[PDB]
Amino acid sequence: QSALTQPPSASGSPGQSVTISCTGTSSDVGGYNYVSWYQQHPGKAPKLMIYEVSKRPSGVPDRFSGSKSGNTASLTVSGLQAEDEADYYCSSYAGSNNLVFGGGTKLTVLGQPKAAPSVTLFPPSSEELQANKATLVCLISDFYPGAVTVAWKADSSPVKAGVETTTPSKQSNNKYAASSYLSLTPEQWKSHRSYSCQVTHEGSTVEKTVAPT
Amino acid sequence: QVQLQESGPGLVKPSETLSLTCTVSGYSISSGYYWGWIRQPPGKGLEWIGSIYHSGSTYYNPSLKTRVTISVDTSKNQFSLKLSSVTAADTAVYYCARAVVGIVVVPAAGRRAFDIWGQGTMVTVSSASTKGPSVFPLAPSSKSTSGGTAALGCLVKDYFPEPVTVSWNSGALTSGVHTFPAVLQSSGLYSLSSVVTVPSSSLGTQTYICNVNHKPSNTKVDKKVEPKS
Amino acid sequence: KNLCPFGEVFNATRFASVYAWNRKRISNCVYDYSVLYNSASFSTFKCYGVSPTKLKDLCFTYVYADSFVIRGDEVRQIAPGQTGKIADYNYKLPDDFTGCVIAWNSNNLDSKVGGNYNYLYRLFRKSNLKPFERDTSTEIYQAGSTPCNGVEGFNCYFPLQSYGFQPTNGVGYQPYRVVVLTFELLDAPPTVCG
Ligand SMILES: *[C@@H]1O[C@H](CO)[C@@H](O)[C@H](O)[C@H]1NC(C)=O
Repeated sequence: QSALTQPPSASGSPGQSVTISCTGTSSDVGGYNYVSWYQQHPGKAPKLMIYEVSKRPSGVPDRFSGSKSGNTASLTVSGLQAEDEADYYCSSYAGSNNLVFGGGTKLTVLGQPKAAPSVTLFPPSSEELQANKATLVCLISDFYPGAVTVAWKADSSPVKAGVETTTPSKQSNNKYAASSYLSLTPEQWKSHRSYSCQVTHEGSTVEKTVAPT
Repeated sequence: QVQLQESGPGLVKPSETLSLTCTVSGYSISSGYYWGWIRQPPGKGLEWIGSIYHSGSTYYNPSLKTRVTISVDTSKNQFSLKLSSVTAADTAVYYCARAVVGIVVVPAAGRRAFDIWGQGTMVTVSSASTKGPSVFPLAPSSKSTSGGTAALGCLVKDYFPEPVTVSWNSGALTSGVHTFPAVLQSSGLYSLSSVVTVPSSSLGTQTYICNVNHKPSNTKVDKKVEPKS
Repeated sequence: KNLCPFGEVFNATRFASVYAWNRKRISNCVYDYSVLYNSASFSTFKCYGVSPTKLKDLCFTYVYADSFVIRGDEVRQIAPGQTGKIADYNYKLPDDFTGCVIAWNSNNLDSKVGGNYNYLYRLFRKSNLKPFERDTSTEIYQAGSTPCNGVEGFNCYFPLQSYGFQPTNGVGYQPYRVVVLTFELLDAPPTVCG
């Protein structure tokens, strides 16, 4: 789709060498030696890793290298570290089209000590209840792989209404985390014996329970 | 010590003109370099918008030349972005950045590589109006204890549009903090939570305030989270 | 005739880069040159084919005002029979030069905090310049056998580079504004007089 082909994802292992390709045309990557590579970590600005095909800005580790061959440019990351897991974009001048960007490549480091999710379930605060609202907050942290299922219960009965769950994202420890919210009235919260947040990960389940009492 | 900072409204009604300004400090735009704008829609890639230098010359993205204007105010040391006839497709994080090359007359100048970036401001294109956040304490409870570590946090509820940033104790509490991605509720408003795992023995003696910031409105909320009594 | 407009050359707000030096012939006017060669606010005043005190009893057809900005180290090269990257690739004076070279320090005008990248010079040229020639081309210089095809790359350099004029630069590295007066006579009657 984007002006420059970039593989959607690349998977390297810790300490090994991973290479990301960027394929353009003769009017861009083949035409000129102005190919740039950026690193982007979740939530922060892009960072310049390689400019002018092979040059490296100061401070960028010499683990990162770039080269070009025909209509294809590539960035190579040797000695894969934990904080190399990020998004990577190639760039090039395309004459008439000026600066064009590749779609981007996701890089994940394969080391995977598996981790079960740590689940904390917060009852509605007394402040929110006095505002005549009630929200149950289920926070799911420190789990690898980043796939998890959330289910709510009133007493022992299932609840699927008023539930909003965020897609799992990774923390500052390279492990994943996610959140789920159950919106209630003040009356529903006090009507019931208890409410539960049931979190399923790798076939096994961790259930936390809060009670108005 | 070159630094770049974006400013402008976080909300723009559709078909109207987006306006952003980038203030530059530590280096006069008149001294050299090309200054550009790059945007990124949520969950998508980077799109270069255009570049400019102190004379006013500009190069634009061809898929945007009919709607983009880039200006420069050298006496006040800033350059601006106007983007007219906006749609939802223009909802993005907008960065201002400085080119690698200081010489202005190099080939492909302003369309090569970008060296210093701003933190980036987000613009949401929507007809709904801004709503400040309601902050509530996720008080540390007996249930939250996991040994010598307890969990507490803040619940930032019912705001629009993105984003809300959260810090703890003015930046004196950083390790063990996770501010979760916001969820979009049926109301069209967003909500998020920020949690921090702290020692259990210190709950009645250490002070914990989450610093919520919602720049779409001009709101800062400092909420003291106290042990549940 | 009234004053020669030498003021608008010496007192211009923007000076040109040496590679693209500016020129302005002066004609049909009179000027007192003591106001310059007794100024002492010019760090450099050197005349080659004429006494500066004889300009008042001398008339000429034309006077050329060439102005540019070079580095303090290179004011030496703005003279007849000089070599170096300025005299070879940017501004060349004839051996049979008749005029005056005037220079002064502009660190307080043309040096900027992170470097002033507007002031450029030519670092690569295949042939040395001829007297009073100006090359403003931006052609990718071939530094090897492999052609460049209009593309910058290995042994293919952009021929212009910048003085990174910073106010903390050493004095030999600081910017100096230059005005080169060239006095000319031919069969056209003399109109610019001292
Ligand atoms: C340059 O400007 C100053 C300020 O008015 C003036 O004193 C000086 O005579 C001017 N120089 C020339 C050559 O006219």
